[PDB]
Amino acid sequence: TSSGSEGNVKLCSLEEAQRIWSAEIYPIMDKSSRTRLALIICNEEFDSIPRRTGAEVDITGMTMLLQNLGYSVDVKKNLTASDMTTELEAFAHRPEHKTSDSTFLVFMSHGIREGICGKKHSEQVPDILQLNAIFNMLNTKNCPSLKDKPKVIIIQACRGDSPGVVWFKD
Amino acid sequence: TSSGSEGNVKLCSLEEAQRIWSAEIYPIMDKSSRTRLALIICNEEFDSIPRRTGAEVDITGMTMLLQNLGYSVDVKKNLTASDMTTELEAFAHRPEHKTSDSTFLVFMSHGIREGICGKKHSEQVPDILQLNAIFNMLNTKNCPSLKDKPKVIIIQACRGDSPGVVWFKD
Amino acid sequence: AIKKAHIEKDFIAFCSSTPDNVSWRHPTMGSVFIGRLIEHMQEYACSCDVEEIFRKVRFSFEQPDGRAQMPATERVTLTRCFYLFPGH
Amino acid sequence: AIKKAHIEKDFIAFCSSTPDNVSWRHPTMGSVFIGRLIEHMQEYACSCDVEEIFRKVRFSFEQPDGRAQMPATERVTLTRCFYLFPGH
Repeated sequence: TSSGSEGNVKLCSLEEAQRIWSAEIYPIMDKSSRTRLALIICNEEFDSIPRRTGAEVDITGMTMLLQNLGYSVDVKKNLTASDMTTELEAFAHRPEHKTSDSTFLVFMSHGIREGICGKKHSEQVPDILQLNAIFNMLNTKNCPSLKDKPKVIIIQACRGDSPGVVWFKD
Repeated sequence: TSSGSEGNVKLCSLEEAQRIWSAEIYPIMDKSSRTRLALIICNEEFDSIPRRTGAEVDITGMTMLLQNLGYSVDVKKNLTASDMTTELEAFAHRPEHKTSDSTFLVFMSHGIREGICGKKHSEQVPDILQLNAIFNMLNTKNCPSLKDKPKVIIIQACRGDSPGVVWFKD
Repeated sequence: AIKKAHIEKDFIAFCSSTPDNVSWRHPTMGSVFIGRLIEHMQEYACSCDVEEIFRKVRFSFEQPDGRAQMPATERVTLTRCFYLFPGH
Repeated sequence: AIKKAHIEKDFIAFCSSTPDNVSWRHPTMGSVFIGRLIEHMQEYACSCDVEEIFRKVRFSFEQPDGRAQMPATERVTLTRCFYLFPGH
């Protein structure tokens, strides 16, 4: 049934979990006590770049999915690269990570080759967050609470202007 | 026995191959007709950077391993970034890729954050090959013969000056 | 007592396209990569680790249309398999 | 007739360390990453796909010493599992 907390996510049965459980799997904390956190940053309204219509569908979908997977989801919208940095730094400082076993970070915006566009981005005055900065803010040095724990980063954005295709004949 | 063509590589038996064989596996060409190619570029002697002592051990090890796995191995030594580019371009044009199912590319040199050092590299006059260039030269546009075929890139090099560690207490 | 730990470990990034290339978003249906990811997570979280799920997502994009993209995993330092074990 | 194909697909890169960080080479024994890779390829090529083998290599580096490094897979667009099937 989809009426449960896991919604439309297919459940892993007790017998299938034991079939998987190897010494090469990340440990899962007790469901009763764990405090899983996830962060979604989605830029829809921009100063100079066209409106990202349909972004609300992405927000709804990802928020519900991560909740289904057991994560408490923070949603932050329409941020500059500076604001995204401040938000990432605050997320890294969250006390819940200490009693968590993993995290998800979701970024959704316009993008270029260099990285992810902030709300104020233009070709004249770039407002970009690099993927490198995301890793740095979440690593063992800057986020010791997530040491040894899977950190999953999801990015929806262009990485350039090319259609990504080439022709071939049969 | 290690006297065979596969040397010290543990063999996959016929029964274990059938247990693996799913529609999510890369196809393997007939052993009798296929012409697998691999390229090793190893920079040991440099103009301004210290000698990479022990690089011959790496060359021997990787060459024998790739041969064990069925690849005919080209070994090129002490090249500038320009020479590496020319060598990559020539490798992409090899007719054997058409009758191959995969390829391995191995790069071994001094390295910085930006990429892999050529033989003439110095801090004043950089001689660097970027990982981005390696991908571009081997993609579907520049190497159509390797379309739909696994391209494995192995890089031994520093990616900066940091020890890569942080302290924590119990 | 103090002990050394790797500064960067247990990361996986998954991008909507390859470098230089566009990613697509439907005005009413949402981002293609996002929608595809949710569907695969809903179906395969029970049986597959995250790396395998992401591979499956990549496979679903294989046959290119007028609006093509190939998602890519980046800077991966996962040392173990990450299973979500949904329901547990 | 002509058909579209993804410009970049079926790639996997495996680097000796993480960005910003050093990789180690023994003067007589050779590069640590290279040696470790060969050992894992020799042992696991028969039973594991390349992505899994690379994961195992990463795990073997987990406990840091005086000369630490964490290998990382990069820019991965493998859409299928790549098994070497050694001997075939």
